[PDB]
Amino acid sequence: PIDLHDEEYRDGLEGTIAKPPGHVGWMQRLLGEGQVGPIYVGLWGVISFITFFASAFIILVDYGRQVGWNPIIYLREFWNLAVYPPPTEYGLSWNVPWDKGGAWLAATFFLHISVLTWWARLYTRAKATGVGTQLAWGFASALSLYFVIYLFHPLALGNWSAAPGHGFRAILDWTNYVSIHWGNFYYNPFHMLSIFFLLGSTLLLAMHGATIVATSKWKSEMEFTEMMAEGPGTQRAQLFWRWVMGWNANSYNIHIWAWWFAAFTAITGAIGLFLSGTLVPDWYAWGETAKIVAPWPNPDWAQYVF
Amino acid sequence: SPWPVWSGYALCFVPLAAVILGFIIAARFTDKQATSAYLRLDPAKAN
Amino acid sequence: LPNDWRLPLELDYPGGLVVTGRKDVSNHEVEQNQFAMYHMNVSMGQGCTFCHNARYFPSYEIAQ
Amino acid sequence: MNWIVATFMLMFVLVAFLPLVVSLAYTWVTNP
Amino acid sequence: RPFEFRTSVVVSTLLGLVMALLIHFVVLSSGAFNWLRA
Amino acid sequence: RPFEFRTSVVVSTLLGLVMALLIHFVVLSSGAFNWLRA
Amino acid sequence: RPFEFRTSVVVSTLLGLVMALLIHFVVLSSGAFNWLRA
Amino acid sequence: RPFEFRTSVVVSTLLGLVMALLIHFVVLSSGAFNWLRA
Amino acid sequence: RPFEFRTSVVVSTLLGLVMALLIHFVVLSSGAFNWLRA
Amino acid sequence: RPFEFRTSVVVSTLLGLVMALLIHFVVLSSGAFNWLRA
Amino acid sequence: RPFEFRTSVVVSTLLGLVMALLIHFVVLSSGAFNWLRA
Amino acid sequence: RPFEFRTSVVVSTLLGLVMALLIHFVVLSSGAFNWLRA
Amino acid sequence: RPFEFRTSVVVSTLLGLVMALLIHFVVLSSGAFNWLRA
Amino acid sequence: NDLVPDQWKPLFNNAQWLVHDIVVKTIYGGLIIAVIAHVLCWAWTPWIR
Amino acid sequence: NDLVPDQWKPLFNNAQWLVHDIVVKTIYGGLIIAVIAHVLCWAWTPWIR
Amino acid sequence: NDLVPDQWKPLFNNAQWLVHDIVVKTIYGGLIIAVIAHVLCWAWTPWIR
Amino acid sequence: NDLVPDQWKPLFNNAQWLVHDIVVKTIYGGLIIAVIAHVLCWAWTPWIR
Amino acid sequence: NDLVPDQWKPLFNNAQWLVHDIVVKTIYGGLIIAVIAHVLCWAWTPWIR
Amino acid sequence: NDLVPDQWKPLFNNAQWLVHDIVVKTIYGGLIIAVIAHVLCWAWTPWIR
Amino acid sequence: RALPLPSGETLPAASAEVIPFSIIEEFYKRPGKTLAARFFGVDPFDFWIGRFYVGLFGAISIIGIILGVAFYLYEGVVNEGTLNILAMRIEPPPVSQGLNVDPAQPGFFWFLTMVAATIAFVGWLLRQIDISLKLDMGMEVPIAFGAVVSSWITLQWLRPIAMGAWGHGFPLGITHHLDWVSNIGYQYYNFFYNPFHAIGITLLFASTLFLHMHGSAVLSEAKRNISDQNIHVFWRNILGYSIGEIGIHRVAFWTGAASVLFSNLCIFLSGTFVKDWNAFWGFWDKMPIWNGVG
Ligand code: BCL
Ligand code: BCL
Ligand code: BCL
Ligand code: BCL
Ligand code: BCL
Ligand code: BCL
Ligand code: BCL
Ligand code: BCL
Ligand SMILES: [Fe+3]
Repeated sequence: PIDLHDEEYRDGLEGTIAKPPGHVGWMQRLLGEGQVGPIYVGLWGVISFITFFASAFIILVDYGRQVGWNPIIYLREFWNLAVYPPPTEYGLSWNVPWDKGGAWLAATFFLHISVLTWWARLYTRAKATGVGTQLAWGFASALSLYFVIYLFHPLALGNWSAAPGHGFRAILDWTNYVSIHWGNFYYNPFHMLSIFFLLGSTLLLAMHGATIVATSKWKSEMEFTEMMAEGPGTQRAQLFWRWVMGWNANSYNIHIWAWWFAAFTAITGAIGLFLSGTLVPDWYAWGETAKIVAPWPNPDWAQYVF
Repeated sequence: SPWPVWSGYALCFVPLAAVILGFIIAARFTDKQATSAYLRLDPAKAN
Repeated sequence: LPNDWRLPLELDYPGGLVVTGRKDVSNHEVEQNQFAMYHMNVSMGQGCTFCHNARYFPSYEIAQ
Repeated sequence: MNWIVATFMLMFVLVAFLPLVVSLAYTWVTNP
Repeated sequence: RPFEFRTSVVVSTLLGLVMALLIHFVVLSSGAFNWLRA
Repeated sequence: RPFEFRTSVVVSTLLGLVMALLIHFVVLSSGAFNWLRA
Repeated sequence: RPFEFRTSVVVSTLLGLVMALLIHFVVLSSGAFNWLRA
Repeated sequence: RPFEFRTSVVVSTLLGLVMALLIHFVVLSSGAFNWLRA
Repeated sequence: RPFEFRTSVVVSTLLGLVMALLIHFVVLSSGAFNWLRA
Repeated sequence: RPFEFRTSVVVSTLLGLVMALLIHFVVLSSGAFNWLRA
Repeated sequence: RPFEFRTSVVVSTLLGLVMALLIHFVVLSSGAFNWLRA
Repeated sequence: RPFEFRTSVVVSTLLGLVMALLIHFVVLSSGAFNWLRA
Repeated sequence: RPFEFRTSVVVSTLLGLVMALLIHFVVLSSGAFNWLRA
Repeated sequence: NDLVPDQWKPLFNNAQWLVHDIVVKTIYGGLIIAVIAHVLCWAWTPWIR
Repeated sequence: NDLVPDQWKPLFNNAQWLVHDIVVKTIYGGLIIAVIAHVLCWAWTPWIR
Repeated sequence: NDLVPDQWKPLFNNAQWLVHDIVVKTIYGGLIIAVIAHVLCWAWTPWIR
Repeated sequence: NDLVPDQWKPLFNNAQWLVHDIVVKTIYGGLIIAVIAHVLCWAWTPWIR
Repeated sequence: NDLVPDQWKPLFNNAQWLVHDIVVKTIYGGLIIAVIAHVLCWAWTPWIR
Repeated sequence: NDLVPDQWKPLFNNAQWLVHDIVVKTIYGGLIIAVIAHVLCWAWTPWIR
Repeated sequence: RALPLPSGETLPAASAEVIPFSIIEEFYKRPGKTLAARFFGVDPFDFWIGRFYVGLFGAISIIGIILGVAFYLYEGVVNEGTLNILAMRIEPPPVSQGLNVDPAQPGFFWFLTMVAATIAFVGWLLRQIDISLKLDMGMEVPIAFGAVVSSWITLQWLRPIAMGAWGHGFPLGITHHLDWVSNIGYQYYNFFYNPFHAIGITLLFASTLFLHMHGSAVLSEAKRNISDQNIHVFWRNILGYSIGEIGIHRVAFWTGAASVLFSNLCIFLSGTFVKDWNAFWGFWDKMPIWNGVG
C-alpha cells in the first residue's frame, strides 16, 4: 500500500535533495548503523530553513557592528557578544532605534515562524510514512515552554526586556537575573515539580538503555519484534527488575512512562514560570507563609567566608 | 496563625498528593499488565 | 564588567539599589545591580556570602 | 598536608570516571 | 524539464515576502519618517 | 454502554473527597469561625 | 496534480491570520490612537 | 465479578487509617486542648 | 552529468543575495552617506 | 577517478571568497587608509 | 482463598512496630514526662 | 597502501594554512613592525 | 600486528608538533631573549 | 469532474471548484470591509500626518 | 499538453503555463503599485537629502 | 447519502449535513448576542473616545 | 573522454576539461586585475612605510 | 598502474604520481618565495636585535 | 612483500618499510638542524648563566 | 479465537504461545551463582523472600536502611521538636570541631545517618551485581548506578575530607539542602561559568530530549501493520540519519552516565582549587593572537 522507495527518492519539493547515500565508517563500528543517506525536503522544509537563515543573518551581522567590523576582535569576543531587547522605557513599543533594541524584534519574529513551520513538517512527514504522530505533539509540549519564555511572559508584564538576548553567555545571565528578581526561585513549587520530572527522566533513560544493552545478547534490542512475541531477552529483563524492586513492566509500558515523564517536565516548567511575575511577586516571602522554610535562627557562617 | 495560608494547599499539596497517588496507581497498572498472561517464547527453546 | 562602567554614586544609597520583587524594574536594572555587586566582591577579599546569606538577599542577618 | 590529600582524592574522582571508558572500549573491540 | 516551476514560485514568494517585511521593519525603526507618533 | 460504570464511581468518589478536604482546609485556615481556639 | 489547492488555502489562511495579528499588536503598542486608555 | 471485594477493603482501610492519622496530627498541632503539656 | 546546472544557479543566487545584503548593511551602519537621517 | 574535480573547485571558490572577505574586513578596520570617513 | 493470611500478618506487624516507634519518639521529644533527664 | 595519498595532502594543506594564518596574526598583533599604522 | 605502524606515526607527529608549539610559546612569553621588541 | 470550464479543467477537480467559489466570495467581502475600516480610522486620526 | 509555444515547449507543461501567466500579471501590477508608492514617499519627505 | 442538495453532494455526507445545520444556527445566535453585548458596553463607556 | 591530451588522459574526463579551461582563464584575469589594484592602492598611500 | 618507478611501485598508483609531482613543484616554489620574503623582512627591520 | 630483512619480517609489511625509511631520514635531518640551532641560540645569549 | 498480545491488543487469531508468567520464573531460578558464594564457597541466605531476592549484600543493606531511617527520624523530631519534615533540618557538626567527631557535641546523629546511608547504598549496588550475575545478562546497570553512587561519595566523603572540616557535607532535610546548595553556588561567583558544570546540564537536557524522541518513536509504530523499515525511513526524512535499534540504547546509557561524572568533578574542584569562576576566564582575553589588537 505504501511504497517506501518512492518515499526515499522523488526529485524536489516532493523528494530528497541528497540522492546518493554515504557511509561514516567510524559511526558504523560504534553506533550500529552508520549510513548518512538522503534527507527529504518538502514545502514546509524550505520555509523553516529560509526563516532561520534570515534570523541568524540578522543576528550575526549585528555582532560585527558592535566590534567595529574587526575580525580579530570579532573572533576574540564572540562568546560574550549579544543583542538585547528594548529597555524598560518604551516597554512594549515597537518603534525603537535599531542598535538599542530594534534588531532583536525582527530576529525573534523570524525564529518563531521557523519553529512553527518545522512543527508542521514533523506532523506532515509523520503522516506520510504511515507511522503515528506522537513526536509532533511532544514537540508542541516543548514549544509551550518556549513560547511562554519569549512571548507570553514578556507580554502581561509590559516589558519586552524580560526575554533573553540571543547570546551564548546571555542565556545564563537571563536565568540568574530572573531567579534573583523573583527572589529565592528554589521555593517556587512548580520549579520543584519540574526538577522532579527532569531527574526522573534522566533516571529512566539511563536505566532503560543500560538494561537493554545488558540483555542485547539475546536480541532484545529490536523492541518492535518483541512486542508481538516476547523472546528470552525480554523475559530475562523482566525478572531482573522484579527481584530488585518488586515490580516490572513489559516492553510496551516502559515507553509510555518515558514519553509522559519527558512531557510533564516542560509542561510543569511553563506553568511555573508564567506565575512568577504576575500572581506571586516574591517566592521566598510566600514560602514562609506556607510554613516550609527552615527556621535557621543562628547559622554557622564560618564555613562560607574564606 | 498556626495554619498554612491558602494556596499553600493548592500549590504544594496538589503536587505532594497527586504525584504520589499517580505513581502508586500507574505502577499497579503497569505491573498488572506486565505480569499478566500473553504471548511469549518458551524458555526451554529460545534460550 | 564593561570598561565604560563605573560605580553609580548618584543615588541615595540607603536602599536605592534594591531590586527584589519591585515589579517596576526589568532585567536591565538587575544587570546594573549585579555589576555593582561583583565589584564589591572583587574589592573585598572574601566571597559573595561575606554579607548576604544567599537564601534571601534582602535579609540583614549577617550584619556585614 | 592539604594538597597531598587533595591530589589523592582527585585520584578517586578520576577512578569513578574509569568504568565508563572500559564500557566504551569493550563495545569498540567486541563489535568489529 | 530539469527545473521544477513550482520550486521557483515557492522560493520567489518566500524571498519577496521576507524582503518586504525586513525593509518595512528597518524603515519603521529608523525613526526618520514621522509615522505612528514619531 | 458508552462508559464503564466503575470508572464513573471511582472518579466521583475521588473528586468528592478532594473537594470536601480542600473546602474544610480553606475554611479552617481563613480564621473566621472561632473553631479550635480562634 | 502539480499544485494541490488545499496547500494554497492552508498557507493563505495562516499567513493572513498572522499578518492581521502582527499589525494589530504593532498598532496597539505604538500608543498613537487613544484606544483602551491611551 | 465487576468489582473485586478485596480492592474495596484495601482502599477502605488505607483511607480510614490515613484520615485518622491526619486528624490526630491536626488536632495535636492546633494547641487548643491542653494535651501533652499544652 | 558532471556538474548539475541547477546547483550552480542555486548557489549563485544565494551568494549574490547574501553579498548584496551584507554590503548594504555595512554601508548603512558606517554612517558616512547621510541616508535616512544621518 | 581518485580526485574529483568538483571538490577542488568547490573548496577553491570557498577559500578564495573567505580570504577576500577577511582581508577586506581587516584593512577596513585598521583605519589606515581614509576610506569611508576615516 | 480471597486473602493470603501471611500478607495480613506481615502488614500487621509492620504497622504495629512503626506505630509503637512513632508514638515512643513523639512522647520522648515532647519533654513533658521527666524521663532521661527532663 | 599503508597510507592514502589524499589524506596526506588534505592534512598538509590544512596544517600549512592554519600555521600561516596564526603566524601572520601573531606578528600583526605584536606591534613591532610599523605595518598598517603602527 | 602488535602495533599498526600508522598509529605510531600519527601519535608521533601530533606529540612532536604540540611539544614544539608549547616550547616556543613558553620561550616567547618568558621575555628573556629580546625577540620581537623585548 | 466536468463542472469546471475547459480552460481550467487540468487544474481543478469538481469538488475543488465550489470551495474556490466560496473562497473568492469571502475574500471580496473581507476586502470591502477592510477598505471601509481603513477609511474610518483616518476620519478618526490620520497615521501618516 | 501542447498549448505552450514551440520555443518553450521542452520547459513548460500545459498546466505550468497558465500559472506562469498569472505570476507575470501579478508581478507587473505589483511593480506599478511599488513605483507609485515610492513617488509618493519621496514627495512626502526625501530619504537621500 | 442523499439528503444533501445536489450542488453540495460531492462534499457533504448525510450525517455531516445536520451537524452543519446546528453549527450555522449556533453561529447566528452567537453573533446576535455579540452585537447586543457590544452595543451595551459601548453605551456604558466608549473605548475609542 | 578523448579530447584531453594523452599525458593528462587518466586524470581528466572530457567534460572536466572545458570547465578547467574556464577556471584557468578566470584565474589569469583575476590575477591581472589584482596586480593592477595593488599598484593603485600603493600609489595612493603605502602600507609598509 | 605502471608509470611510477619500481622502488615506489607498491605505494603510488598511476594517478597519484602526477599529483605528487605538482605538489613537489609547488612546495619548491613556495619555499623560494618564502626565503626571499624573509630576507626582505630582515633588511627592513630585524626581529631578533 | 619480502623486501624487509628476516629479523624484522614478522613486524613490518612491505609497504610499511619504505615509509619507515623516510621517517628515519627525516628524523636524522631534523636532529642535525636542531643541534645547529641550539649551538646558535647559545652563542647569542646563554640561557643557564 | 483471540491471541492476547504484549501490547494489550487481542489479535483475531509462530513458536510463540500464551505462557503464564510463573512458568518463566521457575525456569530462570538457578540458585548458587551469587558473586559472594564465589568468594566464600556459599551464600548465607539466597532464599527469594516474597518477590525480593536476598543475599549477603541485601542484609547489610537492610541494616543500613533501617538504622538510617531511625536516626533521621530521631534528628529533627527529637532535639528539634518541629514535627514538620519540611521545617526540620539535620545539620553536620560545625567547622570548628574539625575532622574528629564526638558523641557529646552536636552533629553526632547526622554522622550516623550518613554512614548508615553509605552502607545501604553500597550494599544495594553489590546486590544488583549479584542478581545480574545469576541471570548471566551483563554488567551495565551496576555501572550506571555506580556513577550516581560515586557522585554521592564525592559530595559527602571526598570533598569534606580534603578540606577537613566535616561541616561541608550538605545538611539533610527537605527544603534545607536547597539552602546549602544556594549558599555554595553563590560562594564561588558564576557557578554557571564553570566549564565542568555547563557540560553536566548540557548532557541532562540532551538526555531528556533523547528519551522523548525514543519514546515517541516506539509508541508511534506500536499497533499497526508496517514493514518495520517505516520508522527508519521517517528518521531519514527528518534530519537525514537513523541511529538503529542497538544504537539508541548505547547512547542513552553513555550520556546518562557521563552527566553525573562531570558534575561531581566540578563540585570537588570548586571546593579545593578555585575561589571564584570569573577569575578563571581572565586568561582568555590575553591570548597572544589578539592581546594587542584592541
Ligand atoms: C518610502 C521609501 C523608503 C523605502 C521603503 C520601502 C518599503 C517599506 C518597501 C520598499 C520596497 C521596495 N523598495 Mg523601497 N524604500 C526606499 C528606498 C528604496 C530604494 C533606493 C532609494 O535605493 C530602492 C532601490 C528601493 C527599492 C525597493 C524594491 C527593492 C522593493 C519593491 C520593488 C517592487 O516593486 O516590488 C516587487 C514586486 C512586488 C512586491 C509584487 C507585489 C505582489 C502583490 C501585489 C502583493 C499584494 C499583497 C496583498 C496586499 C496581499 C493581499 C492580496 C490578496 C489577493 C487579497 N527602495 C526608502 C527608504 N521600500 C517594498 C518591498 O520590497 O516589499 C516587497 C517594501 O514594502
Ligand atoms: C459553614 C459554611 C461554609 C462552607 C463549608 C463547607 C465545608 C467544610 C464543606 C462544604 C461542602 C459543600 N458545600 Mg459548603 N460552605 C459554605 C458555603 C457554601 C455555599 C455558598 C453559600 O454558596 C455553597 C453552594 C456550598 C455548597 C457545598 C456543596 C458544594 C458541598 C456539599 C454538598 C453536598 O451535599 O455534598 C455532596 C454529597 C456528599 C458529600 C455525600 C457524602 C457521602 C457520605 C455520607 C460521606 C460519609 C463520610 C464518612 C464520614 C466516611 C466514614 C463512613 C464509613 C461508612 C464509616 N457551601 C460556607 C463557606 N461546605 C462539603 C464538601 O463538599 O465536601 C464533600 C464540605 O465538607
Ligand atoms: C487604522 C489604520 C492603521 C492600520 C491598522 C490595521 C489593522 C489593525 C489591520 C490592518 C490590516 C490591513 N491593512 Mg492597515 N493599518 C494602517 C495602515 C495601512 C496601510 C498604509 C497607510 O500604508 C496599508 C497599505 C494597510 C493595509 C492593510 C492590509 C495589508 C490589511 C488588510 C487588507 C485586507 O483587506 O485584508 C485581506 C482580506 C481579509 C482579511 C479577509 C477577511 C476574512 C474574513 C472576513 C475574516 C472574518 C473574521 C471573522 C471575524 C472570524 C469569525 C467569522 C466566523 C464565520 C464567525 N494598512 C494604519 C496604521 N491595518 C488588517 C490585517 O491585515 O489583518 C487581516 C488588520 O487587522
Ligand atoms: C555607493 C557606493 C558604495 C557601495 C555600495 C554598494 C552597494 C549598496 C552595493 C554595491 C554592490 C556592488 N559593488 Mg559597490 N559600493 C562602493 C564601492 C565599491 C567598489 C570599490 C570602490 O572598490 C567596488 C569594486 C564595488 C563593487 C561592487 C560589486 C561587488 C557589487 C555589484 C556588482 C554588480 O554589478 O553586481 C552583480 C550583478 C547583479 C547584482 C545582478 C542583479 C540581478 C537582478 C537585476 C537583481 C534584480 C533584483 C530585483 C529588484 C528583484 C525583483 C525582481 C523581480 C523580477 C521583480 N563597490 C561604495 C562603498 N556597492 C551591490 C551588491 O553587490 O549587491 C548585489 C550592492 O547592493
Ligand atoms: C590596498 C592594499 C592592502 C590589501 C588589501 C587587499 C584586499 C582588500 C584584498 C587583497 C587581496 C589579496 N591580496 Mg592584498 N592588500 C595588501 C597587501 C598585500 C600583500 C603584502 C604587502 O604582503 C600581499 C601579499 C597581498 C596579497 C593579496 C592576495 C593574497 C589577494 C589577491 C591575490 C589575487 O590576485 O587574487 C586571487 C585571484 C582572484 C581573486 C580571482 C578573482 C575571480 C573573479 C575575477 C572574481 C570576480 C568577482 C566578480 C566581481 C563577481 C561578479 C562577477 C560576475 C560574472 C558578474 N596583499 C594591503 C594591506 N588585498 C584580495 C583577496 O584576496 O580577495 C580575493 C582582496 O580583496
Ligand atoms: C504513658 C502514656 C502515653 C502514651 C505512650 C504510649 C507509648 C510509648 C506507647 C503507647 C502505645 C499505645 N497506646 Mg498509649 N500513650 C498515651 C495515651 C494513649 C491514649 C489516649 C489517652 O488517648 C490512647 C488511646 C493510647 C493507646 C495506645 C494504643 C494505640 C497502643 C498500644 C495498644 C496495645 O495494647 O497494643 C497493641 C498490641 C501489642 C503492642 C502487641 C505486643 C506484641 C508483643 C507483646 C510485643 C513484644 C515485644 C518484645 C519486647 C519483643 C521481644 C520479644 C521476643 C519474643 C523476645 N495511648 C500517653 C501519651 N502509648 C504503644 C504502641 O502502640 O506501641 C505498639 C506504645 O509503645
Ligand atoms: C486600531 C484601530 C481599530 C482596529 C482597526 C482595524 C482595521 C482598520 C481593521 C481591523 C480588522 C479587524 N479587526 Mg481590528 N481594530 C481595533 C481593535 C480590534 C479589536 C478589539 C480587541 O478591540 C478586535 C477584536 C479587532 C478585530 C478585528 C477583526 C474584526 C478584523 C481582522 C480580521 C482578520 O484579521 O482576520 C483574518 C483571518 C484570517 C485571514 C483567517 C480567518 C479564518 C477563517 C475565517 C476561519 C475558518 C478557517 C477555515 C475553517 C479553514 C481552516 C484553515 C485554517 C487557517 C488552517 N480589532 C482598533 C479599535 N481592525 C481588519 C478587518 O476588519 O478587515 C476584515 C481591518 O481592516
Ligand atoms: C546558585 C546555585 C547553582 C547550582 C549549584 C550546584 C551545586 C552546588 C551542585 C549542582 C549540581 C548539579 N546541578 Mg547545578 N546549580 C545551579 C543551576 C543549575 C541548573 C540550571 C538550569 O540553572 C541546572 C540544570 C543544574 C544542574 C545540575 C547538574 C549539573 C548537577 C545535578 C546533581 C546530580 O546529578 O548529581 C546528584 C547525585 C546524587 C547526590 C544522588 C545520590 C542519590 C542516592 C544514590 C540515592 C539515595 C536513595 C534515596 C534515599 C532515595 C531512596 C529511594 C526510596 C524510594 C526512598 N544546576 C545554580 C546556578 N549545582 C550538583 C552536582 O554537581 O552534582 C555533584 C552540585 O554539587
Ligand atoms: Fe525501548
